[PDB]
Amino acid sequence: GPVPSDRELARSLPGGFRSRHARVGGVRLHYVSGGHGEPLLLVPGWPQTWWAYRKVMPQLARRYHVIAVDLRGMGGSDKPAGGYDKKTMAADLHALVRGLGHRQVNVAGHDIGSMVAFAFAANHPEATRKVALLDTPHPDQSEYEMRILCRPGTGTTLWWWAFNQLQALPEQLMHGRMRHVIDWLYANSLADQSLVGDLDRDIYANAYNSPQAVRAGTRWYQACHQDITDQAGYGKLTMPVLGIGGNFTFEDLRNKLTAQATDVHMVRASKSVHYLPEEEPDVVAGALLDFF
Amino acid sequence: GPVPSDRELARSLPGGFRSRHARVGGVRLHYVSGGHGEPLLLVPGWPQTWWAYRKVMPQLARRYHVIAVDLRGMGGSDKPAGGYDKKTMAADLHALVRGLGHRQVNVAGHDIGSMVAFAFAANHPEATRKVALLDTPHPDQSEYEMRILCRPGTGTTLWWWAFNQLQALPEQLMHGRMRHVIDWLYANSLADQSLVGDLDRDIYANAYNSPQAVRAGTRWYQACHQDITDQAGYGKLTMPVLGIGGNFTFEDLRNKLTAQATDVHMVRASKSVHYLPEEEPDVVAGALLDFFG
Repeated sequence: GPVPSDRELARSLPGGFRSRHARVGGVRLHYVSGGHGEPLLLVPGWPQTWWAYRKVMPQLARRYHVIAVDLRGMGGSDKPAGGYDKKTMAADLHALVRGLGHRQVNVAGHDIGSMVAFAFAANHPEATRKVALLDTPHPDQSEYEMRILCRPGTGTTLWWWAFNQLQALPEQLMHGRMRHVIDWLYANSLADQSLVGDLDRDIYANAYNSPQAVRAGTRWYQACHQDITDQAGYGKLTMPVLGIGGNFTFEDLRNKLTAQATDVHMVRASKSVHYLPEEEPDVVAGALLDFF
Repeated sequence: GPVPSDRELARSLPGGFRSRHARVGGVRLHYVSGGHGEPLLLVPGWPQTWWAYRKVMPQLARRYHVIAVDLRGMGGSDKPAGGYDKKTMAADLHALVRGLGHRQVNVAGHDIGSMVAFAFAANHPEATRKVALLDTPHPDQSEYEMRILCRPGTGTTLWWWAFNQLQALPEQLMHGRMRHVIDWLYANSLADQSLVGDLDRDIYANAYNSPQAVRAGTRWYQACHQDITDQAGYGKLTMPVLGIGGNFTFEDLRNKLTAQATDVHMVRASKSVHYLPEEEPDVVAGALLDFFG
């Protein structure tokens, strides 16, 4: 294999992490676990894998039994025909956590995995002790306001939200070429490119390089409409909510969370654009320790 | 594998088209010309070439001297580092046409070539007899209202307006794979996929498949900010204007042209989505003969 196995990757981590599999509801999920304490669930997003949490999992494993998943269609997990709406994927994680003997877990999600961490606290509040959302708010009616074009100074367009809606074309252009996508996303994100080295980038690209791997990733975005339907319907969250926002998304994230939760805390990752676990593992790790 | 050359392609048409070149402002343009009559300039868009006009050139050639170009950055034309705003590309065509001894020309364009057509009239009204615009209006403030996401029942998103803004990534993903891009666009426009055959699709892919060819293509889209600015300085067009719109862009095309010009005629291509000269050749060709008269 072009990159090491998740098995080898897990063991490279300080300390005592182990790569594993579990079948739930017909879908085999991959995850990496270790550390001792109350359970803490880490959910990554696109186009990443559990390996996105490599920088913080050690410090977090000191206080919690860390469980870093690959969502369905992500990396080492099964890549089924459907079920990529955020609700269904939170259900998978529900079954997974209970199947491992926990009635309640701390949750933390990033990007797509943040939408999933929100749909987890929304649909299974009993099984959610505290919830942390890194950067990315759950889809709502405001996704329809995203513009194709930004006036030159204004910001950055999330072009992949449009591109990932397409059938066939994404896998046709991106299969075997995800390293370039990953390189583009980091060139418009990181203050320092060496924050995510060549090998780590290749680990992500290998997870996504096959045509079925690219297609599954897109399913996450194609379920945007559904996710938006489902969001209107959710009651407010009662359990403690943590929102960590970068410079790009902090106040949008604060606006939405305070409108969707009664007990909210906000932290600003002042040196990060999007990839908080990789960009500021220091701040993220500490924030989640304090919060939990 | 390889496709026919532009000289071969031009000679395959009825009747009398020759494949040519002219150096203007140091930039070398490829074009195909033929026929007899008043000069008719024909400008294509992304990701096509002059060959997009194959179905309508023979009819038009019976009445006009047809000059069907490849824009700066397109097909057989040079691909310099800059100059991809519509005003500069219009100047190119203005230098070309005048250098061929034509003080005034009829002009029709499509897609990106429609923006160029419009820019040509806006910057050189003395050199523009009349102008026709197929489907695509010139960039203005409304481009900043286009949405990344449409609701399920709603019209189609122009995802490539966003994608082609990018540096480096588009070459990296599309080089060698342009046939797929072209198939997606036709899958989402043609009523019947045989309206544009395999060989014609490969003719476009080949022109666009190199990293530099893709990069050039995106330059047309990246110049949108500049084009929008330039448009805010343009006075209304007073020469005769013809807008030919697809079935789902007609209303938008009309409202924008009647706001930007004073003498407008509209034709609806009501079996077409976007590639008008390929989807309704006889409607296009007819609308142009009647309007250039």
